[PDB]
Amino acid sequence: SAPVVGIIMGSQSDFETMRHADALLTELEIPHETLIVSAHRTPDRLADYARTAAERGLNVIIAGAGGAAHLPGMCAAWTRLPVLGVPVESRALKGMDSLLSIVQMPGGVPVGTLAIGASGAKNAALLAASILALYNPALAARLETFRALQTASVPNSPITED
Amino acid sequence: SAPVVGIIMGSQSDFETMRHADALLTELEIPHETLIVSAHRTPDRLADYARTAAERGLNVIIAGAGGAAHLPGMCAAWTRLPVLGVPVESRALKGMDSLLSIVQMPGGVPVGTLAIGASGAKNAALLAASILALYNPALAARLETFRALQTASVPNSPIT
Amino acid sequence: SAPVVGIIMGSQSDFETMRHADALLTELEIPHETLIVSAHRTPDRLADYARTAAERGLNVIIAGAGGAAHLPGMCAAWTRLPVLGVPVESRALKGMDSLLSIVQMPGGVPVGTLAIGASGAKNAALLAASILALYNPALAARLETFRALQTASVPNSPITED
Amino acid sequence: SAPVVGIIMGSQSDFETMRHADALLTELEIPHETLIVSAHRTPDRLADYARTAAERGLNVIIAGAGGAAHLPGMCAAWTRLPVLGVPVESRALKGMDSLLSIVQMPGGVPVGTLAIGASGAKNAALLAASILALYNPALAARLETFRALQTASVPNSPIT
Amino acid sequence: SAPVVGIIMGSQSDFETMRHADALLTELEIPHETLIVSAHRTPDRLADYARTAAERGLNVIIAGAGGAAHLPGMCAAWTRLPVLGVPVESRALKGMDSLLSIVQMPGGVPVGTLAIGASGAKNAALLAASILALYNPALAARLETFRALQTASVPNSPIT
Amino acid sequence: SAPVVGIIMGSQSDFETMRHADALLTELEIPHETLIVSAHRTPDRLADYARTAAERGLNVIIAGAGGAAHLPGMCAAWTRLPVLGVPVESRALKGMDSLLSIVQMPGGVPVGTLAIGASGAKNAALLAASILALYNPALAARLETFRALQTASVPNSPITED
Amino acid sequence: SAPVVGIIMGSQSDFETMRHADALLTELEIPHETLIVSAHRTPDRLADYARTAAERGLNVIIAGAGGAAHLPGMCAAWTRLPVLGVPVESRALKGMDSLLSIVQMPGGVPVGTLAIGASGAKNAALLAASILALYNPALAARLETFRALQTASVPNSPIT
Amino acid sequence: SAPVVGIIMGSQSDFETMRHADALLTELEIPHETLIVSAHRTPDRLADYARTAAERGLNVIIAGAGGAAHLPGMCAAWTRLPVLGVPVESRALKGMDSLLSIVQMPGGVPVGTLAIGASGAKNAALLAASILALYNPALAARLETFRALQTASVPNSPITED
Ligand SMILES: [K+]
Ligand SMILES: [K+]
Ligand SMILES: [K+]
Ligand SMILES: [K+]
Repeated sequence: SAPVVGIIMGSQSDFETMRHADALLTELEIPHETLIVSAHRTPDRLADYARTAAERGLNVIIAGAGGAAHLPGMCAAWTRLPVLGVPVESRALKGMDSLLSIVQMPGGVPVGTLAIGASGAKNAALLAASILALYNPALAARLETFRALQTASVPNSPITED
Repeated sequence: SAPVVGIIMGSQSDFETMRHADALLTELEIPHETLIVSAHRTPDRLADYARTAAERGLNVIIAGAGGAAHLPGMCAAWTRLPVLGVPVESRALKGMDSLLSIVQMPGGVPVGTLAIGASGAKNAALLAASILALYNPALAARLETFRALQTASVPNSPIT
Repeated sequence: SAPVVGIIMGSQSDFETMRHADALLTELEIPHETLIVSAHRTPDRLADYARTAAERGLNVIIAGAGGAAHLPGMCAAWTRLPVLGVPVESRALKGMDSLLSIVQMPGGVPVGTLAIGASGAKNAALLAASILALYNPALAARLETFRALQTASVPNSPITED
Repeated sequence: SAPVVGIIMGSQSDFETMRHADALLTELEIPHETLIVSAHRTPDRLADYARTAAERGLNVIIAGAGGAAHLPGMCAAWTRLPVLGVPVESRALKGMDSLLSIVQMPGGVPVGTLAIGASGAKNAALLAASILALYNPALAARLETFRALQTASVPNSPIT
Repeated sequence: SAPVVGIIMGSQSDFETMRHADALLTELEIPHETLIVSAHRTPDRLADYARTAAERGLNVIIAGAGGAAHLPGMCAAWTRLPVLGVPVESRALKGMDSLLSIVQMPGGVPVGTLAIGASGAKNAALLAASILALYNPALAARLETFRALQTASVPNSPIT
Repeated sequence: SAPVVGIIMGSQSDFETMRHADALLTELEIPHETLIVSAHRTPDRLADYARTAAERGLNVIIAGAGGAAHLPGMCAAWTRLPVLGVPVESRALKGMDSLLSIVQMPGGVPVGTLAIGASGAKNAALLAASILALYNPALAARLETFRALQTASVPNSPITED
Repeated sequence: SAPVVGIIMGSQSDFETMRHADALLTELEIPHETLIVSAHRTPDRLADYARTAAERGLNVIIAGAGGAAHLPGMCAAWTRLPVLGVPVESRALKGMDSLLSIVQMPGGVPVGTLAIGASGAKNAALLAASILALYNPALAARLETFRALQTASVPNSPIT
Repeated sequence: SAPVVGIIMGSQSDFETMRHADALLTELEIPHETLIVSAHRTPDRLADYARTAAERGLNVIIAGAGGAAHLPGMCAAWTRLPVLGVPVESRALKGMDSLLSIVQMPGGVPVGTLAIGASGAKNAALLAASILALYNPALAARLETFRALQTASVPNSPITED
């Protein structure tokens, strides 16, 4: 089945984070593609991918990058699709550089930004699912089940151990 | 003409920022409601608003707050709708507290976070529009017009 | 005996921190309950717990959370009891996100915030004890003994070792 | 009508912030004293104030300071009473220095810390009130009225 | 008199900062062009500008932007010319977002980053001049004069 | 011989840092005492130590603390002697809390602050030595020798190894 | 009446801060010189100043600078005298850049660092005085008077 | 062949970072010298090195330092050559101190600053190469080849592994 979400990331290194987005889309049965696109090393690839995303039938782009993280923003510059950004944790600044480079977009070109790291990747997939669920009742039901199970799995008290 | 986006904000003071979201939705002719809901002062109002949002026909919630900014996250806790969060600039820490308290949601309950301040308010509206445009071709066309005009309007050189 | 302090936390993971609060209340012989309550995954549980805390005889709530840490603040929104907040250390931002999400409450709804991590948990228990000691002379004496022993246990000079 | 809360602050300049605590205690009719005590300029004054607080009948101390803000912590070192700390906004670092020097108390000597600035001053007073309300039913009722009015007073929508 | 340095900036508002680079290049009589190019609003303009820079005879690009400041980095992605980046002071975060989004380029695509604000704009021009001076002896002499006057002009003591 | 520098620290834990100050004073043959004094757990000890320091013949106090680091500042509040502060690296905030708590003293009560961690401890000893060398020619000569050897020990180029 | 403290600063603009050090030394009747020395614009002036300081009879150097603040550290590199550093508040980063570039000296070359801004300038003068007081009993007495008046002058309560 | 780039660093410790600059210049066949120069421990060496750099035929200086990182700026104060600065990652503050000490030069004396750590060192070499390539067609061709290979080496999708 044809992809409706594209997960893009700057590097193989970033996949340790972005694989969490990929897994969650698979769990919710959302067709997607998962690709490497570097804003700095493959800028013409990025332009083409973003320019053509909507005509290819994509509905949401999830983009992950670290450091001077320009991939999500430049993607948004070239597509009218919703673009969700995942800051990848960086070695020295622990993703603070990633976060600010993604979230602080000037008015006019949005990127919906999620938490630094694996939590953010998981939540980008879930936010993408929330978007798609607006027009897909089967998926809406899967997402409601996911959230109900999440709630039901929280115990009343902690386990005490050594 | 029932609302499809809800703009909610913690206080009247936040409206100096969130009015930019309200203005953009109006510009793109997206039916919406603009309300005050405080996570800390009106928590029952928040719970009811978020719980009933989907059945009332809302598709996106835009939530703005400053300081220990809990409104977007708590909204997302009660609805499966996409929730977009706008950090309002705070007096002392200039919205860094707002930003971290909104964006750093643990896995399972997302908030799509935009920039601190007026830029983020405008972008929350535009992100909401981009979501709605997936299903609404007339809106998609207006959004493409908006983006085309934004691009075309940038001057080539600065003025004295 | 019926609890007079409730220790609540967002997750089992948080208990590695919050167990220090639990231990100190036990040392000072303060009856308490220790529970998991997630602001984001069990919001209706949180509302109910906080709403009913005072009628159940609780006097102080100690709440610990990390990241976008909303549990202490939302608890305070629903109870007139004193709520003390413990920022749990987070992976990327080392509890700076936890700290700011808890301490920066707007005027009207307070959370008394303690240090990031285990120190904060211990001190939340001690601050809770200070509050209860205002009306409980036996406990006041135990707390004064605790503080006196603390002072007396500080040596005059350090040990030099390899 | 002997004081049950002590509001202390490092300097006259801090009163622009700590007056909000003073005002709230007066509003709730909580007997209190409002004083200047500097950890660095009047350390003996501080030691004596903190040492004698409990025997004078104080139940809570609210301490505000800015910069390398040591007043709350040093107060807590000398008394078993609950000490609440208000970080005063500083000129250069906007109270981030105040905040860290107050909140990061090592285990054994607590300070319950509130937000930077006027919000924190108000909340220190309200937290003091919530502590006193545990033992004082008339005050508990006034506090519940305060919170009910705060909640009810939030408008439903913003104004132009 | 074809330009050998390109000063580009994200918006008209950035010119309040980047005019200091423009002024310095004029002072040193370095032929240049001063343009607006937005990474986010005019990405195709940016790609074309950067792609063609070397063949048009540019030797250095000075790029200024604020916020999520992507203009310098994306320019460097499309050209082998040296790209110098000026973080423009932003409203909320005072250019800390600008700084990190420009300087933290991963290995393979460099941007030489200067200070936040007007100091950085001036220094980008001077760094461009120091690069051009390697090949242009008349310019090298003017640059040495500039530096000599800067050094000699510092007073020995302050004024009341 | 009677001490002319006092090295004080909040805890045994802090000695892993402050031992570097102790070692350097010993290397430069400066008599000193090395003590534990906690601002928060032994406040009366601190008051007495600082109050009496000058009459005891101390010339400089080096104080090290971490977290909400109040020891150097409260020492300075009670003595007219020069007080030098060493921020001890803290677990979560890596000494940023220590640094700001020490260096940001209001005008009127100074603390000369050195770098976070072991570098700061070493430099507090060296700054203390610089102060004492103003009136002690033998020590001035030892300090000049120390600085000359430091300079002479810097090689011209690095070693390349795996 | 030859100077025993040297106050040096990077620029005329820094004097708005460093004048507070100058004023305090005058108040305590400590002979001093107040000069501009720029690490970046007058590096040879700096090297000569620091190299000759001890033989000219200076006992303490107070050095103030902002931004990438190198003046105190480079002074300490050339003299065995105690060097005290005052971070001057910078426009964008409010002296956080000043602070880190001064305080974070690696082991072997110390700078005693004071607070950002005017507080630090005053405290650098007072720390210099406390150093000189070790050898000068008349000055020690004036310093004790200064501290006694500072302590005694703190009011007991704030004013409306 | 005579050096046209000088790589200088404050310490042997810094070479773990700066060796990446050295390697890249060697890969692009740019003659260079690699030296230790400490701003704080060998200030007269720094003055001389910077003063004489241009007359010796150097075209670019790459300077790396950590902490209170003054080496690049003081080098720039003494030479009209382009000076590129590499912030070395520091223990407590993870190079934030290094970064601000290097990049925040006042107008009049520039340092072109690169990323914290090894990325920055590599990019300082590449920026130096970009500068030299303006007047050296052989090198310009090597640099274009380097960038083309970089682009061509980016795969289209990530590898999934345990
Ligand atoms: K269970
Ligand atoms: K002992
Ligand atoms: K050697
Ligand atoms: K491949």
